[PDB]
Amino acid sequence: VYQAGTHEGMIDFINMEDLELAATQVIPSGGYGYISSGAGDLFTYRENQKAFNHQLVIPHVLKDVELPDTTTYFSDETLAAPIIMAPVAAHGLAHEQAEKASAKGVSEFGTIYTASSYASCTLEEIRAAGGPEAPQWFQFYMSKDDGINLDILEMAKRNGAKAVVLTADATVGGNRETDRRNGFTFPLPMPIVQAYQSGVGQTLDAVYKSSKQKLSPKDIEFITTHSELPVYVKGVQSEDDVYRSLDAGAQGIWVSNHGGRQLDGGPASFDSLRYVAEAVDKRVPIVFDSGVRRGQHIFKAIASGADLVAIGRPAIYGLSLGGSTGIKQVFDFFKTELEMVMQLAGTQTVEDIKNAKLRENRFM
Amino acid sequence: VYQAGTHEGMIDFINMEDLELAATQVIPSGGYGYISSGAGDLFTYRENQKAFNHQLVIPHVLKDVELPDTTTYFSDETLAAPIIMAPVAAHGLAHEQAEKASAKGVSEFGTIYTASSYASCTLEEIRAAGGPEAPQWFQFYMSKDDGINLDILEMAKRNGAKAVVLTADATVGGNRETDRRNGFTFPLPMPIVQAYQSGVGQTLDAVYKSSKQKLSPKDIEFITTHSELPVYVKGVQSEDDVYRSLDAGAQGIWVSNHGGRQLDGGPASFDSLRYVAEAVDKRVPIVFDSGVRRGQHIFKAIASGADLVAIGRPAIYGLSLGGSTGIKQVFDFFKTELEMVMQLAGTQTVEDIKNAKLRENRFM
Amino acid sequence: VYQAGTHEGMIDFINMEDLELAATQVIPSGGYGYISSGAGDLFTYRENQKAFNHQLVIPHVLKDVELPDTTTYFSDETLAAPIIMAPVAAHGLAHEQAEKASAKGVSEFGTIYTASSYASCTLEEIRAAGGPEAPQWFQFYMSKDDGINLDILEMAKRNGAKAVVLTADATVGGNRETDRRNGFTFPLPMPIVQAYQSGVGQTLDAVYKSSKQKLSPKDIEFITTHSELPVYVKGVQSEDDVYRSLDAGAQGIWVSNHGGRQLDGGPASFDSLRYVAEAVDKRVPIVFDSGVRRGQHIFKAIASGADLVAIGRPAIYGLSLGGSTGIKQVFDFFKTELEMVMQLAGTQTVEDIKNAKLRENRFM
Amino acid sequence: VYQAGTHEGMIDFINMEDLELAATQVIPSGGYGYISSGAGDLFTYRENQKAFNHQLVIPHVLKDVELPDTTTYFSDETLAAPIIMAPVAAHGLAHEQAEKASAKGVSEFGTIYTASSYASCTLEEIRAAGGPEAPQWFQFYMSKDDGINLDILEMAKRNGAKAVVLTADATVGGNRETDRRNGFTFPLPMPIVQAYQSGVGQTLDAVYKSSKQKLSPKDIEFITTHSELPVYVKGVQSEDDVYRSLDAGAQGIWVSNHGGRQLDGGPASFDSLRYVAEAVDKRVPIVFDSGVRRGQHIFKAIASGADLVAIGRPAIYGLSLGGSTGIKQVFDFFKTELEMVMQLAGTQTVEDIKNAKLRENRFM
Ligand SMILES: Cc1cc2c(cc1C)N(C[C@H](O)[C@H](O)[C@H](O)COP(=O)(O)O)c1[nH]c(=O)[nH]c(=O)c1N2
Ligand SMILES: Cc1cc2c(cc1C)N(C[C@H](O)[C@H](O)[C@H](O)COP(=O)(O)O)c1[nH]c(=O)[nH]c(=O)c1N2
Ligand SMILES: Cc1cc2c(cc1C)N(C[C@H](O)[C@H](O)[C@H](O)COP(=O)(O)O)c1[nH]c(=O)[nH]c(=O)c1N2
Ligand SMILES: Cc1cc2c(cc1C)N(C[C@H](O)[C@H](O)[C@H](O)COP(=O)(O)O)c1[nH]c(=O)[nH]c(=O)c1N2
Repeated sequence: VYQAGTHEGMIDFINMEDLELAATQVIPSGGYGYISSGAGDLFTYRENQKAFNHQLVIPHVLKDVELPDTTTYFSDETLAAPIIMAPVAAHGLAHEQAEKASAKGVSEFGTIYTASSYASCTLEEIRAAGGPEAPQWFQFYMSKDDGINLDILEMAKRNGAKAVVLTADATVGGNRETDRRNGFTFPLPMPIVQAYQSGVGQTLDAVYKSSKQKLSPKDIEFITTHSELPVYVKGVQSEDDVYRSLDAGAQGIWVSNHGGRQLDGGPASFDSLRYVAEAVDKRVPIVFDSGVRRGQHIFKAIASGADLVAIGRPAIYGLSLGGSTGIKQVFDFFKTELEMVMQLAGTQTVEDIKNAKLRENRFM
Repeated sequence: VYQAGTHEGMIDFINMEDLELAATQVIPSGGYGYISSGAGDLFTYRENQKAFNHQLVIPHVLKDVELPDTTTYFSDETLAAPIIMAPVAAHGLAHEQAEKASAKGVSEFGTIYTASSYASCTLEEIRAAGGPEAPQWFQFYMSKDDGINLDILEMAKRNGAKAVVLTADATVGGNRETDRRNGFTFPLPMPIVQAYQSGVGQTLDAVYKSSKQKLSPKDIEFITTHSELPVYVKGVQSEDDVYRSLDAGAQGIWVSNHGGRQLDGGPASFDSLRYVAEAVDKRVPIVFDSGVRRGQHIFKAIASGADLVAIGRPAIYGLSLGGSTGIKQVFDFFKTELEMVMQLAGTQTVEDIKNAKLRENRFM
Repeated sequence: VYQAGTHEGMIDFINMEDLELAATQVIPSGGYGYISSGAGDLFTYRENQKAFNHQLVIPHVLKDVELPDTTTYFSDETLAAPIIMAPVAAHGLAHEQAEKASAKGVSEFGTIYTASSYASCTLEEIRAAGGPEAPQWFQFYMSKDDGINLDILEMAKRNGAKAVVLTADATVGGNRETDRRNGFTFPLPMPIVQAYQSGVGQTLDAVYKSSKQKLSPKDIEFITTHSELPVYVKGVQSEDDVYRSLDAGAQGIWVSNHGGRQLDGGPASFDSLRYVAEAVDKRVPIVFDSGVRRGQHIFKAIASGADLVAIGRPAIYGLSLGGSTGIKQVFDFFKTELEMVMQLAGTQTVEDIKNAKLRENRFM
Repeated sequence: VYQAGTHEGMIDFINMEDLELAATQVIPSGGYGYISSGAGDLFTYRENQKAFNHQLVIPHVLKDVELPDTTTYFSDETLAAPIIMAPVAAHGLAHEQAEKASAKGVSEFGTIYTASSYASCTLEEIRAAGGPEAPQWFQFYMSKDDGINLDILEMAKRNGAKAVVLTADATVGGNRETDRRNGFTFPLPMPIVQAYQSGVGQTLDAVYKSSKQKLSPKDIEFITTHSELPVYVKGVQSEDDVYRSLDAGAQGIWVSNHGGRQLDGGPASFDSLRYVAEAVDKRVPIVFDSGVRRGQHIFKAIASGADLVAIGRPAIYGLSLGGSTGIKQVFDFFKTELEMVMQLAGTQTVEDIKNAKLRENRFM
């Protein structure tokens, strides 16, 4: 039987590196491999974290700043910080309480929770665990069947999703050789997608191949027609992808390379953010992820055109060790680091971060 | 007595790195040294594989792609994938069945087999092993004697060669210090070139020095006059070399640095491909090799102007461990990776790969 | 009880690297951690020392130079070399005689001593130890209370400070994870700031947070109004910061990133010096620090627009091992290396260093 | 008593790296330290060998080349190859037969021998050992005394020196910390400079400081007036140094950084060669050294504007292990590698090397 973390309470860590190492003591080796590794030779995965020092934050002086405020007004939401939970499959790999513990902790921190289509809990359980006022978005892995897609969108609406995130960069799985070496299969059901995917004993290759490969702009139009929720396209890393998305009626862009898990030999997401921000030209909101481990990474992404930054692996490691308490402590780590960076950079508010000018590193 | 691999059947590997390591268990150390190493301080050899991340593949989204097709129409041939067997000497160093096993396996995969002038089998055996419908090209190490050169061209014609590949970048051998340390000599005859080279007990320095050093455009004209087969010049890495080749009547260009085995301190072949593709301007087909270990490398070469990509060492390691079955499994590894890359890049067909735009890596 | 170094006399070292290692034998581990480490992942701290080879010194020939003279005329001062003591807190962490030993040694070398607001001695003791003719500057960590700030400025005047250095890049402490791992607290009082900070048993986070966070140009105007001493702004790394400082009446600019102790992910100070020197355009003097370990680093900073170069950690390591004798030996190491560099570069005097042209390193 | 190598005969090596290691078995540790190491943190010393791959040699094809000829016509000399012996002090540190063995071996190879002012033999012994037809140049470390300088120039003339090489980049010694750690002193006299320097028991700092520091263009004019031999200025790495040298009547330029032994933090000599070749514009001959370990390095230097390439440490390691036979084997190693590079690059003669175009490495 697969046994994940069970602790609910405060965890001891300094940074996200010793947290990642500590989680190896509570997550079974196959599950830890699935969470921790990446595609191919890991060039793109390693570049994600390195890329934040391609651009340098200037520690300005005499900026008349104290008690910097991370409070973020986004649509009709008031977030504690411009930091949100990325959609991550199967939280039962990390903690017995799974998405109930992660939705509760992210609700208590006070920010957006993005639910995965491949969750180990129902969306009804995720909504119940966060509470009725918790801001929640729905990440969509589409079926090949449009009847099933209508049913999943009506289900997202019933559960008060405020946006639909169409993940478009995992039409098939990457060459994840750690999962191959481990013979990884999912241990739990995937109730949200149960009409097309059973989860238990399935390879990640089989799971992604059960979803829709032939995604196109018509899929954005389908979601608009049948849900009337704003659509974010996730995995956007070029101008061409921005224009395809906006022309089809997308109301948000989510810059990502899937945490280096997909196409090895592609760019770091932070480098792609420059190209995407120029193409979007503030027409719609931008979410950014992949490689974020420090407050300075969040600051640099927002200065470079992101409106929100999403957290993946670090949140899952905190969940494994401390449940709702532990995942909230990870969000608090990022908020506390962002407050330090804001004071030393000279930015009183999140809007001031957007107006900061980074220096390109000519000696990387 | 020199004893190579003898197994015929399925081999267990994840990627080309663990395959290269596994082959050390079946190839005698001197033969393994000859296959695996490179010239001088190994700068050029190491740069070949690194250079593929000088250019970054964009994982596009909403591209309306599924079941990408690697089928390649080349002249009157239908290939399984745009992936061919490079000319590699003396397959008897790797497997007892030598070029019979490699020609059979490449025929069964369904692509072009390039026979080496320094083969351990006759071209008659290579044609018989592939079958009459197998696409085969003849790689020519020319004699100093034009009578011998006429005889070798008539022999290539009798065996249904569809092209002659004039290898022009090995007029002498490189400074291969692993072969020097090992006291390497060839253990088998070289029947195709037996009129000028006996093979058995000969150093690689002596073998290359027995062939023609003073290659010139007149040699292309000689091959056209006496065979009426299309001539590819192999080792082309600059505009000057393209113009010298085309002005002399070459009908193909093969971009290579001989797998880093020749002039240490020269460029990586993938970097040279940009210069050669601009000079050729689609006037003749381009074959590309040197350093290819992943589907993403094949995709990037084709996006950068290659029509076909040739495989060297990885195919020989598969041959050593599994014979015809093992070499076909290596071609299947590259085809399966290329299908994954095509889906995630958004390319339905091989012609779509040619139209993909890579992003230059400013932070290598 | 905290026990620091006690030796007064000559120390044995080759360079600043073996000196840093030797100091681990006499400084208690918590104090050594506080002195030696830096913020976050240590990118900025490591880049400081690497950055000196971003620009290359040309060893000119036939320059008609011998017995190069480091004598520096600065205001009405005559310095032995263009090399000064940086403000560093709590010298009692390094040596029992603390700032008495460091002020005496720097006075005997014959250069400017910058006293820290967080000193373990009174400014009266620092003035008494240096003697009445010793050039001393006062580094100011301001109170939130303007009455306390007036008292501290009157105290600096009574002790013959010739400049006030407003440190503006430590409004809060950086994420110094070595100090967190060690549970570091200060062992000694901070008498200069005793009206707002007690020092003993306090975290570095608490100490910086007791000083003023909301520094602005109004603070420069306050210091001018109440002391009539020239004001240097310390931590300046951009054109915007130069203009804010000069517009508010600053009479000096001190280029620094606080030895990599503050905002990780920011630039190396030597790289920032180019931007600051262009903005200042010789309107006021420039002091430079962060990463200086060799005479060639001092030469390059002066050629790039610095008038004076400040020494931090290396001086503290020398103090720990040899007291006044040991700190003077560190200044002598830098002067002797600078004389070697001046001879080989072809610069007779310090003004000749300013006119030297470095070559940018295109292959870093 | 200092005991150096004594063997006269053939030595076993593959490349200059295993030769450098083998010499540790026959050269006493202090002498080996003096020969092998460099200044400061060894940035410049390490960059010298790395810098050859800043520019890439194109292996051209169909160039109509065989049996490439390294024969070099230089003034009225006929050299075996465009490869000469650099001036290196005190060959008695390496072999008992000292400069007698090195002059004989370089004469038998058939190239220019540059005698050091700090030789362990007289120039009469060096001339006698090479024979009357051996091309020999005299490297001059000048006295502060012009009477002594006239005597040394008349001595060079009597011994048939064909050029005077004024070494201008060692007016003082670099910070050679291996020699400091070892307490190195010279074990033998320096007869050529005996009027001002005794050699025995002297530090390298004392030896360089006994020679002239205040070198200027007047020193070139002095040498022309009193010897009527062509003057080469050694250590030239910039346009300013070329113009100072030529304006003062220099008839040759020797590009060098003294093998990384002098000013750490300066450029690699191969990178400086581009700047110097553009300034010289073929007005006088150029000699190049520092970091040469491969035939490809010699080829690249000549393609980049050198007329001759000088060898230092590798020749001394060969001398230590095999005397005259061993030093000739090192010159033969470089000639044999240069012949391989010429064949693969497509250059029939040394003048053809000068016309080769390298590709700048954009991904170093
Ligand atoms: C274990 C695991 C599982 C998933 C993911 C990631 C990881 C680590 N990601 C990608 C995710 O949304 C995000 O892009 C990355 O996690 C960001 O990189 P970092 O983990 O922060 O480095 C992902 N994305 C998505 O849209 N749906 C999913 O179900 C999952 N599943
Ligand atoms: C053992 C071995 C032997 C040979 C070669 C290579 C190797 C590894 N190569 C070069 C070959 O065609 C090709 O250019 C490289 O193998 C490509 O680099 P990779 O091996 O794929 O990295 C080669 N080329 C050629 O034209 N004729 C030959 O006989 C040989 N022999
Ligand atoms: C232990 C310690 C303590 C302090 C400092 C540094 C160090 C190492 N620094 C920063 C200092 O003035 C200077 O900018 C750096 O020391 C320069 O970098 P290097 O130490 O030379 O590499 C510092 N700066 C300041 O203005 N007031 C202070 O009290 C201190 N305290
Ligand atoms: C042991 C030793 C001793 C000397 C030198 C070098 C070495 C290694 N060099 C510098 C020499 O001429 C040359 O510039 C370098 O040796 C070139 O670098 P490589 O040794 O080839 O890497 C040197 N140069 C010079 O003009 N007169 C000298 O007496 C000496 N002495």
